[PDB]
Amino acid sequence: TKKRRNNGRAKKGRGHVQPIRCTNCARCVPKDKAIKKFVIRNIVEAAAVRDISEASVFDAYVLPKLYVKLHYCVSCAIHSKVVRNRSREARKDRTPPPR
Amino acid sequence: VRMNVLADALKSINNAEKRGKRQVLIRPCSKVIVRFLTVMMKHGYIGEFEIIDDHRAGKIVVNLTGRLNKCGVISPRFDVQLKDLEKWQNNLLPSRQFGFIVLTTSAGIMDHEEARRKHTGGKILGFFF
Amino acid sequence: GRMHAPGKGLSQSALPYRRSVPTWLKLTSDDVKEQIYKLAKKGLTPSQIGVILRDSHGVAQVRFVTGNKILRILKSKGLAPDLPEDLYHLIKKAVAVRKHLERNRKDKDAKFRLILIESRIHRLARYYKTKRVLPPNWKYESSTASALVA
Amino acid sequence: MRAKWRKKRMRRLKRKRRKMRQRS
Amino acid sequence: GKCRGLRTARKLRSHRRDQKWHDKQYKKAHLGTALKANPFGGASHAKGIVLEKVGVEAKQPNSAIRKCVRVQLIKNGKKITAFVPNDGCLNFIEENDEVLVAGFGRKGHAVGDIPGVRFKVVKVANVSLLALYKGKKER
RNA sequence: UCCAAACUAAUUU
RNA sequence: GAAUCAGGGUUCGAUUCCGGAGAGGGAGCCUGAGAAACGGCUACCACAUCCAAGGAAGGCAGCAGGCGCGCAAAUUACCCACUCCCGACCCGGGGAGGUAGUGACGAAAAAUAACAAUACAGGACCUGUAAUUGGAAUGAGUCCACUUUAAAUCCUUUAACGAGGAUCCAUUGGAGGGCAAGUCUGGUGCCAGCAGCCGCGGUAAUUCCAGCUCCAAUAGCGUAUAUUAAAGUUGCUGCAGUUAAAAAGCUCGUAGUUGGAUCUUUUUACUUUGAAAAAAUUAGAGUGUUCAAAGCAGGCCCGCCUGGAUACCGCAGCUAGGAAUAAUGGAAUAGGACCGCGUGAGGCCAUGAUUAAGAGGGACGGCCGGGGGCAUUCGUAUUGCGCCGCUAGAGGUGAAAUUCUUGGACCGGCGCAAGACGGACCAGAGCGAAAGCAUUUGCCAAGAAUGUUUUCAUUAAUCAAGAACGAAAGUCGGAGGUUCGAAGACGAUCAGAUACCGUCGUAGUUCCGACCAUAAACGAUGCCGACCGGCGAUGCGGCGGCGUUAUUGACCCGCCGGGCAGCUUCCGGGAAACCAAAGUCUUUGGGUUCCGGGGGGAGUAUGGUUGCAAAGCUGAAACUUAAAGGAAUUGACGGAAGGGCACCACCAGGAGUGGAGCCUGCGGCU
Ligand SMILES: [Mg+2]
Ligand SMILES: [Mg+2]
Ligand SMILES: [Mg+2]
Ligand SMILES: [Mg+2]
Ligand SMILES: [Mg+2]
Ligand SMILES: [Mg+2]
Ligand SMILES: [Mg+2]
Ligand SMILES: [Mg+2]
Ligand SMILES: [Mg+2]
Ligand SMILES: [Mg+2]
Ligand SMILES: [Mg+2]
Ligand SMILES: [Mg+2]
Ligand SMILES: [Mg+2]
Ligand SMILES: [Mg+2]
Ligand SMILES: [Mg+2]
Ligand SMILES: [Mg+2]
Ligand SMILES: [Mg+2]
Ligand SMILES: [Mg+2]
Ligand SMILES: [Mg+2]
Ligand SMILES: [Mg+2]
Ligand SMILES: [Mg+2]
Ligand SMILES: [Mg+2]
Ligand SMILES: [Mg+2]
Ligand SMILES: [Mg+2]
Ligand SMILES: [Mg+2]
Ligand SMILES: [Mg+2]
Ligand SMILES: [Zn+2]
Repeated sequence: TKKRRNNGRAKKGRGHVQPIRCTNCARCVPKDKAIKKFVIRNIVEAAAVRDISEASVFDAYVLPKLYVKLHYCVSCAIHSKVVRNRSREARKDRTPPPR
Repeated sequence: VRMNVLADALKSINNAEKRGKRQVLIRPCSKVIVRFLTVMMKHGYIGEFEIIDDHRAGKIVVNLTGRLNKCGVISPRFDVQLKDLEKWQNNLLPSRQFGFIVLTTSAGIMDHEEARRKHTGGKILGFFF
Repeated sequence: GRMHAPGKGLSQSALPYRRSVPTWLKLTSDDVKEQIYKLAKKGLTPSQIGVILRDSHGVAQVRFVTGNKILRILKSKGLAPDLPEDLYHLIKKAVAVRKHLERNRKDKDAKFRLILIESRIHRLARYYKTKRVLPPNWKYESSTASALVA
Repeated sequence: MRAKWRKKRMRRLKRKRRKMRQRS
Repeated sequence: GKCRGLRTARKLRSHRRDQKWHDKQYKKAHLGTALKANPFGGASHAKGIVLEKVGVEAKQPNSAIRKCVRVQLIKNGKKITAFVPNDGCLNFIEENDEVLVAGFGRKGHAVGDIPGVRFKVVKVANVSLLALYKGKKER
């Protein structure tokens, strides 16, 4: 039987979307199917921010960011616990988890 | 495309009946529909209907009393002799007590009880009950 | 819907109810017919004659002023084209695609649209042959059609 | 048996029958 | 759906005549291949000659030995297997003995727990096997 | 993200 | 015509009536009004009969009969008396026909007990039960006679006999469930056996073999096979096709099928009626064959009266009414009706062209789009290479090793080269018939939607045959080869590992030109059309509206139309999951195309066809099997995820046991 109303992907008005590669194992995934995760993790690891900033040659130096857009196949995103399985009524819910 | 105007008229009257609406638009008005509605109106299932003339095939607004169960059409318009008419009666009508099969005979568009009186057959248009 | 497209678009004209000529149009039926005689001398098809009269003269419909359609007025005087205008424009379109297809012959989309356009030509010439507009021996050859248009 | 490979075995068998009848 | 128009009788009659072939009871009663394949040849009974007494093992979960005979027909020379129905009616039959066989219930299909057997013996040497069983007649 | 295969013919609820 | 049958149907019709055909196979003929005759000739083939071997004669698919074939079918009987036929005929002849025999093909009728008293049981004076008793009634059978009939026989009639265990004896199938009827008794012990189907039987068998009881239908009843209903499991009425079997990859397209509105409120189709239609059969009228199946008879006191009906008989053809529906036809180069008048000159017709589809084609307008083709430009990256710098490791994995490195690997810097690829932006957004489509710019042709008081005037919808397109892989030519990488070679892992993981690496991946025609080519959902709830968005076009902002755009608030979607709903539907379509379906009919019929065998075999090949298309059967399957529910389990817990679990430990001798328990041996 059919499990989701879209077929686990966001392809509605087109026939073929181009594929990307999973950043964890390089599986070919269509672009709309893949679990996208944009991370703006700081490059400093704030346990270390009070050591880099005291050792700087500046005083007001805002530390840069790191902009990585990760992609995942369904196999890797479950195994990395990016996503989880949900109940049957709780699948019908598209609001992202809060911050 | 639209091959049959009477079918789209009776399907729209039937859908508005079970929705409980009072009035309904019937798009293109032919004279066969007007002669079909009068037979429904003389036996009293529908109210007065207003015909709108717009210099092409017009529109008909029909008042619904709330009495109609099912107005259906029969496609194609099979020729029906008086010998075979009672076999159409127990395939279309829910009872021998009410309901009508509408024929188009040479003396005009008739219900089936009138065609027995006039002793003539014709092609079948539809039915209502 | 459309004949060779999956378009269901509605979008057409809508003539008003009263077909009486408006009072502000001070222009007789002869003065419109003479006007149509000159615009057709300039080589204009009957579709784009009614556009000029509508946009510049207030004549919303020729057949309400004069009682006759524009193509009936031209056929009565000999200013009618030999081919009908809508068949002329399907043939003129089928030349530009087939000239395009000489040079761009990997263009499989134009090869597809040329089949659709020419299928309309043969459905349309079937109609004008049974209405006795075109002669019954009239065929559409692709190799000789370029001289008939433009 | 994955029916994809049950087709593949049925190709290779039909492959083999064609050249048995070719040589006769 | 289906065509309903007033002149579509040929389309309806021919489509029906083609789609009749897709069920089993019409197909076997009109090809003639299955009529070619049963050894009765469209008959209800046949006389044959017992060649051999054969033991047929029952399909599981049943665990008995079904007593049958290997019979060659007189009509066409086809060799079949017929069941011998009752407690100990194999002892009434000998070899080279002329029997009468009939069908076994399911109109050509195999019946019960006997694999590949679709016939039973009726008369044994012009005497019905039900009479030898009940002691009505003697050989 | 180390390897991890198999399971009376001996039957009765 | 027959069987079945609600309405439709399905199957059968060798078979007594009508018509045809043939007389072992074919062929040729004579005679005659009529024959290509066969109870007529003539051949040849096949077969077969007598024979003195020289010859001669043959045709039972006529009645009987026999052989053979087989599951399968009657007496070498009597008669022209009836029915009729033929002849020269009131007289003769008829294996036509009639009558008997054989006849459980079948159909109709109908015995095998009834009563009374007791013995008893009951019920609110009535009834039941009895191997108790009682004489009353009859046929079966035997049997004179009549009758019957050609002579008989049978039935009908009537004497004579003819019943108590009224022995003058009712069988055939069953008893777990379907499905009416036993948890009785004895035997057997997964044996013998039953059982259509599910099943039963391995030592208390409700199922076998028997006895007892009981049930069913009864002079009938099982069994096999064809077939009809059941079967709305062939679906015209009436089926399905999202996931159960199934909608073709997509579009074009000829046949075919189907086609908008419009007018009095010529050819057809249709409808009604009339004829003409073989009886039998069917329906059905009348009628006490003793009833009934039947039959066409009969009935009423010299005779009389009276029946031997009517209907039905598809379609086609014929006939007269009807003129709605549905086709079709008349006047547009007037070559037109109508009147007059000399091939002319005229009048005259209100002179003659429906509408402009919330059908369609075409023009036009400003747009819009990862649509298409050609060219062009760019971007880092990767790989290689040079040169420089410093170095001893680099790489790779779960861990490793193959591999690469003092000859300088990797890392850094600058530079070059080549070939791919177009990130982020990029969305439940767009475009395309689908496959598919993303750097910049130019060129070429296309197209939807919107706008429109333009144009044509039904030009349309769906479509066998046919046609164009059709990812990937694959094929054949050229070119190119950076990355990746089937096959291949190694390194590991492993019981094995010709796999997963690593290191290399062919074809291929790239382009140009041909092929190939399939995909989970999926929304697993044909197309065209109509109607049927809301709501918030989105994309394009149009229109309107406070105000912001820039020098017609950008925002804002709505409205309209096409589009891709979402949420929500007891519209309704559905086996449900779910769907605003999968709704408007037993209240069953908008048009039309393709296609399914338990699972397997099998998309196999063969044949045809297409292709260079690989293969595509078309496509069985034998045989086999009682399920296979879909949806949902509860458990169980998961080398699935969340929570939580336990020294019969771990951690931190302690004491140990496992080693020794002995004690004692179990296996084994004896
Ligand atoms: Mg795809
Ligand atoms: Mg089309
Ligand atoms: Mg003859
Ligand atoms: Mg013979
Ligand atoms: Mg002869
Ligand atoms: Mg004879
Ligand atoms: Mg018989
Ligand atoms: Mg009987
Ligand atoms: Mg008796
Ligand atoms: Mg039973
Ligand atoms: Mg049936
Ligand atoms: Mg039925
Ligand atoms: Mg079905
Ligand atoms: Mg399926
Ligand atoms: Mg599809
Ligand atoms: Mg019409
Ligand atoms: Mg980019
Ligand atoms: Mg085709
Ligand atoms: Mg390809
Ligand atoms: Mg090559
Ligand atoms: Mg590997
Ligand atoms: Mg390739
Ligand atoms: Mg396919
Ligand atoms: Mg459906
Ligand atoms: Mg239906
Ligand atoms: Mg099947
Ligand atoms: Zn992955």
